[PDB]
Amino acid sequence: QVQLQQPGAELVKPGASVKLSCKASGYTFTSYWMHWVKQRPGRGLEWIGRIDPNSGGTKYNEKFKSKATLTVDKPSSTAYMQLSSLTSEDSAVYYCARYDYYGSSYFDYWGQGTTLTVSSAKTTPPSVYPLAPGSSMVTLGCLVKGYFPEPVTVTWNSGSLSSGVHTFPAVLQSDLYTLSSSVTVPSSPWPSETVTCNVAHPASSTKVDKKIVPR
Amino acid sequence: QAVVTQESALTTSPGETVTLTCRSSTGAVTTSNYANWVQEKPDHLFTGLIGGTNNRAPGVPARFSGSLIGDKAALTITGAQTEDEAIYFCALWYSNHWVFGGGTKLTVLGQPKSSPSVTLFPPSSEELETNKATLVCTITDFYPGVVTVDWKVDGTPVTQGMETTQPSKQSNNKYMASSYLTLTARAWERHSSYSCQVTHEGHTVEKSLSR
Repeated sequence: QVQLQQPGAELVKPGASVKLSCKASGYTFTSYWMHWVKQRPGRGLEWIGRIDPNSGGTKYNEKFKSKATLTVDKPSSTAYMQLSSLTSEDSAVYYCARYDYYGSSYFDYWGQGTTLTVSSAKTTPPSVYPLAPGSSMVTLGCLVKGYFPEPVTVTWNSGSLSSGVHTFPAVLQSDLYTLSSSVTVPSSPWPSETVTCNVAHPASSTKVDKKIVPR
Repeated sequence: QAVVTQESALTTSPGETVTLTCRSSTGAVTTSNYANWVQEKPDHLFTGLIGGTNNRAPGVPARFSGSLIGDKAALTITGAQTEDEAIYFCALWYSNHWVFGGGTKLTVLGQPKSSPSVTLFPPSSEELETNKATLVCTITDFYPGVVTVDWKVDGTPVTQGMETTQPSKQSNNKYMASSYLTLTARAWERHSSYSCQVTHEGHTVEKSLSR
């Protein structure tokens, strides 16, 4: 029952710092080294550095030498990593991993990574725009652009339409997210029968309905 | 100051034997590089498989073994299973730091290959009223889950302006992804032919719009 616990997400403003935690349980903190890794989704993993929990001794990736600081709190069995002078670009998943240093040399157990999002934006409601084609089954879609924070819920015909619905992952585009959703309806329903997409955005308490009409 | 290289994607069938490799840009990989193999399943789920070249982490099936083949570290899956479909990353030690490879996306055919369904939408008009234009290219139901999306404005490969999400697993176990090409109301009105080209398990699909 080896476990490395990391908080799931963290929101910070640019120029500040964050102290990410990694609580270890089910093993003797001490017999293992703790490593930190950066995962930019769409790029590999980049090793940040390690810490020995016994002496507190660290080794860094020269690249991070000035962006990260590793620390340990032996008593509470937790590794920490501070990231300073944050900017949009530090957004990514940061994992903590254990390394069997005195034994077989593997990074056996990993924490679930903390998603760090660095952004200057404030709750910002989406701008839903309708995606009708240009030219049997037809695909319609909705663009939910420049909203913040995450998430938004997209529904077609208020739920009636649940088959052939694809809702894509959002992308952080200038401190703001963008996401789109599509539904494939037979060619007979549309445009005969109205297709309407519904976007709900909690943080900002918005609900927008947008009908997909040809154009 | 060393670059670990791995195959980009590999496709196999349940029951086969498949080998992934890990190459170092500085020289042959040796036992002092302590090759590690890590697996990433969906949901940011990491587990260690092998360490110190050939030590299998405890509770990792025996179908997994590591070794050095030639001048590189290798991971062999003997009797690949459907469950092994994931991203495998290798890590190499270099006297003072670790360098991770780019990872290999491995697909263990659990259903027949399926071509993507691509659709390109034009910037809507309410959006052209913002002095902005975004062409959305949606790609769904493809398997294996790996694609290449290339945009071409007026015959010319756009190279800036595009963003492509990472393949996400749908319910049926096929994947999806969308790519965005953001222009300005103006860039929009300038050029005349837009096209979203999707490359999947060797066939290409081009969906073009005409303004």
